[PDB]
Amino acid sequence: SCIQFTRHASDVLLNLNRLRSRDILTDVVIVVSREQFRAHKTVLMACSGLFYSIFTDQLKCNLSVINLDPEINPEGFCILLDFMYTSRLNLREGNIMAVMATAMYLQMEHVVDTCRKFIKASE
Amino acid sequence: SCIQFTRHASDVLLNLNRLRSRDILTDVVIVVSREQFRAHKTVLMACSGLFYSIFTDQLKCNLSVINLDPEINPEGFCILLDFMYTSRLNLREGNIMAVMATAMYLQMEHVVDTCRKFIKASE
Amino acid sequence: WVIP
Amino acid sequence: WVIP
Ligand SMILES: CSc1ncc(Cl)c(Nc2ccc3c(c2)CC(=O)N3)n1
Ligand SMILES: CSc1ncc(Cl)c(Nc2ccc3c(c2)CC(=O)N3)n1
Ligand SMILES: [Cl-]
Ligand SMILES: [Cl-]
Ligand SMILES: [Cl-]
Ligand SMILES: [Cl-]
Repeated sequence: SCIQFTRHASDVLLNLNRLRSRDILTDVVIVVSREQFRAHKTVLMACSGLFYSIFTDQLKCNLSVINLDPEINPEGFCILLDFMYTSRLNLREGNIMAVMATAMYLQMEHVVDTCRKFIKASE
Repeated sequence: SCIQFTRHASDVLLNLNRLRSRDILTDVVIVVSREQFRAHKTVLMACSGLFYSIFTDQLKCNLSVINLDPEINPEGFCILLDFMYTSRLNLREGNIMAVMATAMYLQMEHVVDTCRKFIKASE
Repeated sequence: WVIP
Repeated sequence: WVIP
């Protein structure tokens, strides 16, 4: 018999992004080919199968720094981190391959799906 | 020129609630008249003007335990904590006064608004 | 607010 | 996915 507030989840995510932009309560640095990205472990876990596995590990959950595979493109990661905090994906002809490869590695199934569909349309 | 994934914010919140239910990466205990509630500081801040003010304070941001005012009803708090993590509010004739008082104290403006409207309809 |  |  609950009532539901339609905009609540969007408002929560908008506020989490405001905390990220002001570097408030960020508890991890993600290192991608020397580029550094500050974020909230819980948001990373909520969006990515890879971060979910990393931060549920009894040793890695306590790490303040995570180094990604050197094949990961920092721009691809940046676009995906922005998507995690906003639901918006800046998908362009010039970045689609790097974004799809990064989403496959991060295990972000819905992003992988739209990249596959956009690539299939261009062939 | 971004594309947007409609269900992303809801999926993030659903995953944050799964982390809460399994007590994963919770970093604060909220004490309400001896009852204890574990939660994520970032989610509390994203939903409440009161928690936003508390955890942006340079001393309180480091506290692992927060004690609420003794007038706060634990059931009212529990209903609001569930709403924070799900967008669903269990508003009933028997709890509406405690829920509204708790939402006013927590500074959750949309919850206060619906409580005022439901109370006005019953008079 | 809606009936979910 | 939609055009926001
Ligand atoms: C599976 S239970 C669960 N519970 C809590 C969290 Cl934080 C979580 N995250 C997560 C797991 C897998 C995947 C994603 C997020 C996005 C994706 O495409 N795959 N999962
Ligand atoms: C105002 S900027 C901002 N930036 C980040 C966060 Cl985490 C935040 N939360 C917050 C502040 C006030 C209120 C709420 C959340 C819910 C409500 O009714 N009032 N606000
Ligand atoms: Cl470390
Ligand atoms: Cl995704
Ligand atoms: Cl403490
Ligand atoms: Cl609210």
